Amino acid sequence: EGQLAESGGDLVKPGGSLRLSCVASGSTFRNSHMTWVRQAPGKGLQWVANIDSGAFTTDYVDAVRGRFTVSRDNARNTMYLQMNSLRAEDTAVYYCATMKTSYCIDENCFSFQAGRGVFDKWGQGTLVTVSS
Amino acid sequence: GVGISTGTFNNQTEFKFLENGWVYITANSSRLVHLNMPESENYRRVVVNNLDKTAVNGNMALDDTHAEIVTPWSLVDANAWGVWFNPGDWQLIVNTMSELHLVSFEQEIFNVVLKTVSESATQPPTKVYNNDLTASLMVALDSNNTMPFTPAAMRSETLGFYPWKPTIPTPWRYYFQWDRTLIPSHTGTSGTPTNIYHGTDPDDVQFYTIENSVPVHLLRTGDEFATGTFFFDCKPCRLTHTWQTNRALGLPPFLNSLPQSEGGTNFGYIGVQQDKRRGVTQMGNTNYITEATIMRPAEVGYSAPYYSFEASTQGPFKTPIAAGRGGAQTDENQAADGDPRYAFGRQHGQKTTTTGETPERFTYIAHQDTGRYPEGDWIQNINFNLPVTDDNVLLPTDPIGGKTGINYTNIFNTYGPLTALNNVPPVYPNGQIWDKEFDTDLKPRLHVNAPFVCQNNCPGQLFVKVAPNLTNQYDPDASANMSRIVTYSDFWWKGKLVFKAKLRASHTWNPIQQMSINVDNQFNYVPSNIGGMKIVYEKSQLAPRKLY
Amino acid sequence: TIENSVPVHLLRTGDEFATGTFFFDCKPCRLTHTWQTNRALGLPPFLN
Amino acid sequence: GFYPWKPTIPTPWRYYFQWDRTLIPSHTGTSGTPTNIYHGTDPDDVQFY
Repeated sequence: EGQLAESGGDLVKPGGSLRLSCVASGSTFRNSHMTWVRQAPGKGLQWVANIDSGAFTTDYVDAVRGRFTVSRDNARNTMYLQMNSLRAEDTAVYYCATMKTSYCIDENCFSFQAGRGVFDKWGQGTLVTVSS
Repeated sequence: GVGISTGTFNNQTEFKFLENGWVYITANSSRLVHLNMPESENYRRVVVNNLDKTAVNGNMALDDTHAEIVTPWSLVDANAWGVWFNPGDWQLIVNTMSELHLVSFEQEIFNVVLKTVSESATQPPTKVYNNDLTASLMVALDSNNTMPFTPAAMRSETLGFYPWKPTIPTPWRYYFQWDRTLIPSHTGTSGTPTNIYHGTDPDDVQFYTIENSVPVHLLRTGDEFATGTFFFDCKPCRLTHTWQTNRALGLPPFLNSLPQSEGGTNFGYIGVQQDKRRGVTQMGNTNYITEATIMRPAEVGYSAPYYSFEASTQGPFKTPIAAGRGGAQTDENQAADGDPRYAFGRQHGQKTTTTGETPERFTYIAHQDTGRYPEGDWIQNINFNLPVTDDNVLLPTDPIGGKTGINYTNIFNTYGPLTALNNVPPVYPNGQIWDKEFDTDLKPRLHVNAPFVCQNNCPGQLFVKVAPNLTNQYDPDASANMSRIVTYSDFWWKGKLVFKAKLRASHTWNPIQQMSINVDNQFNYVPSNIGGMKIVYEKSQLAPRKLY
Repeated sequence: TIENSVPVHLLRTGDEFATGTFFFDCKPCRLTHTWQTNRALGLPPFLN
Repeated sequence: GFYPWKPTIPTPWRYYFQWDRTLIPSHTGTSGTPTNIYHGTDPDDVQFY
């Protein structure tokens, strides 16, 4: 089965800008809610952002509000995270993941309902650091 | 046999002139239909879910969730105007005819070719197309209408409109029942509304198969097929539009002061003060007689909620409306609910040399002024004190339910015993010709998609399928997909559709609107230097007829 | 009043009354139900 | 006339001619002028008898 692949993570000067990429393989990317999560070394998993299948809405955490910008391109079958105004706190490993939009009720899944809060698949990840 | 043809190509349109101003219109269509073998011989029950799109709050209008049986058969659908008439024939029909009767329809398949693709294992790949003089094409005609009716015009999947371009059929599928609930929300609505696919109700399950319900003919390269002639019973259509609204019904008020000089601003005056006038009104407590209050025989058109979505067992669906918007002719940007919008591809009108997935779209602004202008509507109190005070009038500028962007017109309905309206006008080329009447106990007055609705029955859908061409290693106890020789078919489909029309008479002094090729639209009706062709849309009810 | 509109028959212990066959002119009744809503009419969308 | 003994007259004949007219409703106290315009005659509906 197809998997995601992150790229663009690296040490960069504080206060600069960068752009992380997440290539998607498989036909489900156009149909999937995409999310970015970040994990500081030995710290707890931290949600970064989510964007729906049709780019209708975008959500972020306050820690990245007005600083990060999530976008997607179905023609390129890829997601991007523009990390402008980099700050020391951005040093972490960033993953792109799929949010499960449908959860089946019966164990054999003869009935489905919408939901949020579970990530179905995870990418490889890329390391970002903020220092001179 | 193998070298003897089983039919003749024919795409001519004939106008046989009868007595008493009637014309027998014979539209012959002929196409080269190309059909690949199906993806899998097994019927599938597929649940399409777009719960990702709908989960976004406020996006409920984009629901595509459903369940459908997908079949190995392909549908040959010719229920579209563009399949039968070129722009010139339509011009003649609309400019000269006043009414159009659907008479008969027959179709046939001939010159069946079955071919097999053999791909070599040579390091540079190569493939050769051999013939198969024994393979068969399965043709099923559902003359008893035992199968769900699926008009392809609604998806722009009918045969092509160009006699010289080969066309393809559409894979056949039909809805399988399902239970689905979607509670609407809006942007900023907290939490996740109830958005659920409930499965299937056993009492409604219906799994149709062509093999069990229809006789299937096997056509080898030397065989032919003909459905025979079916005869319609649909009501006659009118190629004339009505302009008289309620304000233009009856005897106008006598003018006591006629104008004395030419000029746009030199108006005439009725003279008698509005409360001293004569006539009849349905206002039993008001002395005013005005063009807005005077009694009229009945109501032309009706008001209905626009962009109203109603939910049921299967989920939400837009409430249809039988008339277009008001004033859209003056400003196309105001074209809205009620004006059908057709999207189509390179087979059905779009420039054949266009690149990209974007389709060609147009909104049909019907000529008939049966629509409404909700911004000019209003309600006022029974007391009828004029000028009306704020508290005694509800306006389109008034919020309903606390919403600033929704007003009473969005939920207003005036369909009543006095309502009168017209049938949907034909849409060329992509409009549907005929449709099947519902099997309900009480049947709808009109269909929003076809000008001809089928009282008893009308021609059974025609299905084609490449018969399986097995390899020696076949083992039916294997769960894997059947091993089939790559096979495809090319066959000629010919149909004859017979209408009857009346030739229009000039009732008035002035000339009437007509369709004409002009410098602005000249190149839409001729090919480009690289063979590109397009079929732009044309209006069908140019001539006006008096309503009353 | 019944006494002023209908002929009243008097039946003793040994008499009998018969109406005569009446014939109906009603529409047929369906012993089947329809499941399709507006969401299930027509050709579904092709699944690519 | 409804009276046999009284002479009557015929009504002069006139018939409606197509016209386009927009009139946004308002109430006593609506600021400014609501749109109240005579738009002319659509050529598609002219019928001179």
